[PDB]
Amino acid sequence: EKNVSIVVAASVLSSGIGINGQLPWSISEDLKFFSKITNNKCDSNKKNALIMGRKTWDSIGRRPLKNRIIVVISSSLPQDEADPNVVVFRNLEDSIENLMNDDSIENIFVCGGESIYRDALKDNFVDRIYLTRVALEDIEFDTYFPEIPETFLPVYMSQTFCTKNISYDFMIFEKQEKKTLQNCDPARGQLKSIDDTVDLLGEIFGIRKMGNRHKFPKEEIYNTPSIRFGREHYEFQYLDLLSRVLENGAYRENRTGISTYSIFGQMMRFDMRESFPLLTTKKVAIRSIFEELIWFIKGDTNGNHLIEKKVYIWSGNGSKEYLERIGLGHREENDLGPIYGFQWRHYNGEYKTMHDDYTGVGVDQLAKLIETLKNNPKDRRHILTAWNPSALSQMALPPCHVLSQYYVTNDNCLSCNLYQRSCDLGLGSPFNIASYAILTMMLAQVCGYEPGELAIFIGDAHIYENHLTQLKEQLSRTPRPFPQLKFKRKVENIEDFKWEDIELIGYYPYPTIKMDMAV
Amino acid sequence: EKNVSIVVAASVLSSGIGINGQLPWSISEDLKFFSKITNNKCDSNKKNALIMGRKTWDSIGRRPLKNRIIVVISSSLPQDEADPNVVVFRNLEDSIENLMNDDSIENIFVCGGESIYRDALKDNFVDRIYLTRVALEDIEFDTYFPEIPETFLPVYMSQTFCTKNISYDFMIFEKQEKKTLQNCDPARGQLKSIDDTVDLLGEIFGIRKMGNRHKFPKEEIYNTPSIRFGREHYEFQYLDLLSRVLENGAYRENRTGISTYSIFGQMMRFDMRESFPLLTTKKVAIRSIFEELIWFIKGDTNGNHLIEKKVYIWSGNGSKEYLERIGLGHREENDLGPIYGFQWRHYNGEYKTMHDDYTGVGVDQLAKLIETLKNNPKDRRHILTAWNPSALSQMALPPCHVLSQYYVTNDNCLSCNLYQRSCDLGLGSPFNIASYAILTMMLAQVCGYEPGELAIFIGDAHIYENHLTQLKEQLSRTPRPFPQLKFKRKVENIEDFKWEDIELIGYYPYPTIKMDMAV
Ligand SMILES: NC(=O)C1=CN([C@@H]2O[C@H](COP(=O)(O)OP(=O)(O)OC[C@H]3O[C@@H](n4cnc5c(N)ncnc54)[C@H](OP(=O)(O)O)[C@@H]3O)[C@@H](O)[C@H]2O)C=CC1
Ligand SMILES: NC(=O)C1=CN([C@@H]2O[C@H](COP(=O)(O)OP(=O)(O)OC[C@H]3O[C@@H](n4cnc5c(N)ncnc54)[C@H](OP(=O)(O)O)[C@@H]3O)[C@@H](O)[C@H]2O)C=CC1
Ligand SMILES: C#CCN(Cc1ccc2[nH]c(N)nc(=O)c2c1)c1ccc(C(=O)N[C@H](CCC(=O)O)C(=O)O)cc1
Ligand SMILES: C#CCN(Cc1ccc2[nH]c(N)nc(=O)c2c1)c1ccc(C(=O)N[C@H](CCC(=O)O)C(=O)O)cc1
Ligand SMILES: Nc1nc(=O)c2nc(CNc3ccc(C(=O)N[C@@H](CCC(=O)O)C(=O)O)cc3)cnc2[nH]1
Ligand SMILES: Nc1nc(=O)c2nc(CNc3ccc(C(=O)N[C@@H](CCC(=O)O)C(=O)O)cc3)cnc2[nH]1
Ligand SMILES: O=c1ccn([C@H]2C[C@H](O)[C@@H](COP(=O)(O)O)O2)c(=O)[nH]1
Ligand SMILES: O=c1ccn([C@H]2C[C@H](O)[C@@H](COP(=O)(O)O)O2)c(=O)[nH]1
Repeated sequence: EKNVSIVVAASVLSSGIGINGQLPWSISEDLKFFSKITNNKCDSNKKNALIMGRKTWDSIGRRPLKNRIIVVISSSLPQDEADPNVVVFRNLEDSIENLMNDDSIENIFVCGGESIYRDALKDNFVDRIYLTRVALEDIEFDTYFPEIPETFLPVYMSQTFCTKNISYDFMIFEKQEKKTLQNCDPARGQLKSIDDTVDLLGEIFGIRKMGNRHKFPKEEIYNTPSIRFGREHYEFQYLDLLSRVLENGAYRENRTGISTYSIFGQMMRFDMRESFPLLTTKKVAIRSIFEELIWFIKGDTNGNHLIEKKVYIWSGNGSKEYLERIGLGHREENDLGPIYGFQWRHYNGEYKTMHDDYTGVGVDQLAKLIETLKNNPKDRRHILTAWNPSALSQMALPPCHVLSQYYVTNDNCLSCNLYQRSCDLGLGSPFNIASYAILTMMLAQVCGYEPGELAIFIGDAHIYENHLTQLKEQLSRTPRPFPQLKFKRKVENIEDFKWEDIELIGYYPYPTIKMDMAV
Repeated sequence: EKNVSIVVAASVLSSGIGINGQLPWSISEDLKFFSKITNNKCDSNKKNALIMGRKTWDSIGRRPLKNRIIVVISSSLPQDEADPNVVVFRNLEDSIENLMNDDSIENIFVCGGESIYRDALKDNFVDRIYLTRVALEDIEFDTYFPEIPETFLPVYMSQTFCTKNISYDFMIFEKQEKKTLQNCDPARGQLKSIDDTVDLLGEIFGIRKMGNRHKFPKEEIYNTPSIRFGREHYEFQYLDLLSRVLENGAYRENRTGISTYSIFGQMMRFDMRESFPLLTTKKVAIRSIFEELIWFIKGDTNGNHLIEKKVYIWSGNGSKEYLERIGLGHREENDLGPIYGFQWRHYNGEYKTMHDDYTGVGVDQLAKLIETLKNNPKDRRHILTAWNPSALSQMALPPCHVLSQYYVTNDNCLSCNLYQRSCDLGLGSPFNIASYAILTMMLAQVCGYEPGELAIFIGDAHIYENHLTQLKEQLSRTPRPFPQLKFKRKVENIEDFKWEDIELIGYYPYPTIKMDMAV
């Protein structure tokens, strides 16, 4: 045999790869990738062959690629016996015989030309596809990468990387077809002895064997199942937690009338250095998120201000009937109480109403946090809490994102840890992830650092039963690279941030998915 | 070919397997295991053969095992043509030819007899060893399982299970010898395309690719490296976190004079249904742990009481010079301040000295916790906190185990979640794990539930540089099954627990490892 892989970089939405004989963007890392991958070979005494259309050959500047051999497909171009590292062929099929000999040629790469790509696929000449997904879709394109035939399936999807604020992925598709079902769990299949034993041990003991209490998700509820050992994109941190409760979540009632399926004690990780964790498998209402955040930062608890800026997430838990219902009927229409923010800027403060001027009262954690963060970074007490046993009863809703800790890496990056007691994976989480990601970025700009990593530890991770068809729909969408989020100016004080100060570069999510909140 | 596996159950320390022709214990699950494993076959038309010494044959009661074929090795016993499911052989070697034919015989199992075991190993007839480790070592034994030859290596170690309070494991050794180094990471080796790509991608980007910031532990610092895909025992949750910081921990200074190597945002899981998470790779001072816990429960803050019961963990952070040093020189010799416990039983209480009678002051979280736990189990607010922004300055030490949440499973089990801001993996963690495990058990007995699961989320997980050789020593020890911890009586009130009320059944740890605390 002999392998044939495609290497291409196309826009995330329309698979745009070229414009007037040029790449529609310039990302050196991707060129470096192309170089690394197409040079990568086992036999020092062999070379790899890169097949390309004549037009691409013109794009390269008709000059050979080091250590490799360029194979140009063209009807006109002369079979120049001159350069040995370059050879011409009249049709794609003929060139492919690199297999049929030139044992000097270890591997084959179809390097480009919408035409050459399309033909390679049509004649089923390719085994693999190395696809760099570039996140910029509103620019001119005149060349495209054909749709990947169904005989191909994704086996790996890298995390998102940034270059000049352009987001991008790296994922490889393999043309697998053989073999039946297969187990989605990547731990199995390593050696039958283990698999068999654990299975047997699982029959003897039942729910007694903890493993049986944490069953790996079934294919039908596992996002992009084919990527079994390469679920690198951090959106799988969420998608999997989703299918993980969908698999083990215990059906249970709660204070609202809508029951949920839940599991206890979970975690998700998110990089923030190369991208912003704004879920792509569903359009997320980032503005509302933001406006809720500064609201907290300000120490505001007047739910009208959010409504005024057309942000209604706190309407439900803020209505007259809800307050009445929870023994706060004395409270004004939207005075949510000593909730987040009040506890952030006025911890332990004696709350009256959302109208009083609490300036000076309580403990300003946010202030101290920022101060400690920049004056004693290696400090191990960079903590922010909203769980006040004394204030709970006055809150419209007990703090869900209970406590967060901050860490300053040796290389001056700011990471964040958040412990959430209760998490609505359907509505909450998406917001929650973005929110604390932003807060970290703000804290970072203000303290002179850059975003590091975001880790969230969940207590009661649940899915409201009325979100089942919706989240199933969402789990059917393959993740796209995360976008980038940047501040347009350096604020002096953390509370000066405004919506206009934010830039969401390259966000191309799937259509929004409607889901109803449980009051 | 044809496989030959040993199936045996021996005591954890001396490999005791028999006493006066009887098993020195009775665990039905293990017999059920033996049955499952020795019956487990691919070809419906074949049977498995179980080889055993005559004495064991007498132990079985000289009656065949269903669906299988018993092969008795004996010099005297008649070659009875009678029972077809039982056949006799004069020597071990001869019997092994089950391979050499009887294609009706799919697999071979060496089922016992210290003598038969010893010979099977000595003549290198066995491929695998299924070893059930039983945790009871102070009983008479007259038969033993020989030491496993070095050609054998452990590839799997189950979680710990209980039966009549006896703890036990299930681990399988495979006689692997071939192949060089091999990567410890179980994610690699699944398919070169992925591995290669990630490696290359890792060269292009550096610390930029998050993965490179979370490098998998190197073999030399990985506990029992051979178990690559079977690290089921939950003590690996700790051992690995250990080697994980040892691999990526950033060297950094802190308030004490001893620097540490740390990583941010980690987690560990522990089952509590079938065993008690008391590390075995090092003898752990469980009594001190306990005495510190009720101390907290009581709401006590007088560090003398611990010293009085010969518990000195809080001496350091309690001395006159330490208090002076942290601006609490006005405080009495061991009045630690509104620390854990005071915040547990008197949250937000106005602290004076360890002598005042705080009865009635503050918020009794522990009390409410217990009440909420039993009156509204599915409740999602079962929280306990020690992080009081207002009290911090009066504490000898800021709360390390910051906040914990509790969950009551549908099957009435009580699980626990703990967020720890700072964790000394060398000294703290071991204590920390046991401590919160016990607290959960107590809360459970008192609320009418049984222990579920314990999950710990770490913020600054670090290793003090002066614990390096010690933890290296510890990482060289292969885990033994966790013990069992039971209460000898049902207390009426949670604070009535006494050391005498506890039973640590089957704890056989490795020798204690001395490590010094950083003040
Ligand atoms: N984003 C990415 O990863 C990549 C992007 N690109 C972009 O794509 C564009 C170039 O591709 P595209 O316009 O399709 O041109 P291609 O590079 O495929 O080249 C087309 C030429 O190849 C020869 N050819 C193609 N098919 C045949 C055939 N069946 N028989 C004989 N000769 C054949 C012809 O040359 P002749 O006329 O001389 O006979 C044809 O004009 C550029 O904009 C380039 O930047 C290119 C590679 C990768
Ligand atoms: N914990 C566990 O997993 C297990 C525990 N056990 C325990 O071990 C004890 C039994 O084992 P142990 O005392 O060694 O006895 P074994 O079961 O090995 O049986 C010994 C007998 O096997 C025959 N035999 C052994 N070697 C040879 C040989 N080289 N050539 C010919 N015949 C041979 C002899 O019988 P003959 O005299 O008739 O010639 C010998 O007396 C019991 O207490 C039993 O409960 C047993 C299996 C498993
Ligand atoms: C987390 C958090 C903060 N919060 C506050 C908040 C208050 C009470 C709660 N109650 C329950 N049961 N679950 C929650 O997630 C929840 C969240 C949120 C509340 C609603 C939505 C929501 O419906 N979001 C959009 C719809 C509105 C929009 O488009 O802006 C969505 O459907 O995704 C998001 C966040
Ligand atoms: C966690 C926690 C509570 N604590 C309180 C406490 C207070 C200050 C701290 N300071 C630092 N830097 N690290 C700590 O782990 C730490 C822990 C502990 C303190 C010491 C030991 C300790 O030395 N344990 C034994 C020795 C004593 C014994 O045998 O009883 C050991 O060496 O394992 C354990 C727990
Ligand atoms: N993922 C991907 N990215 C690409 O840029 C790419 N480019 C083409 C075609 N042509 C281009 C043109 C020039 C170079 C080039 O100069 N490559 C050199 C230098 C790379 C570097 O180190 O920057 C090489 O060594 O391959 C690469 C691709 C086809 N498939 C691709 N596929
Ligand atoms: N791990 C292990 N446990 C054992 O008990 C064991 N026992 C022997 C030898 N003999 C004994 C004697 C009787 C039975 C027995 O009756 N087995 C039946 C019933 C098992 C059940 O369902 O309880 C079988 O089906 O194998 C098992 C082992 C050898 N290796 C072992 N190895
Ligand atoms: O940042 C947030 C704000 C609150 N909620 C949701 C989680 C729960 O669905 C609900 C609180 O439920 P109870 O704890 O009151 O039962 O609020 C979130 O998920 N994240
Ligand atoms: O239950 C406990 C008691 C405290 N410590 C340790 C962790 C840190 O090593 C030290 C506090 O360090 P700083 O946060 O003060 O830097 O106390 C624990 O690990 N666990």
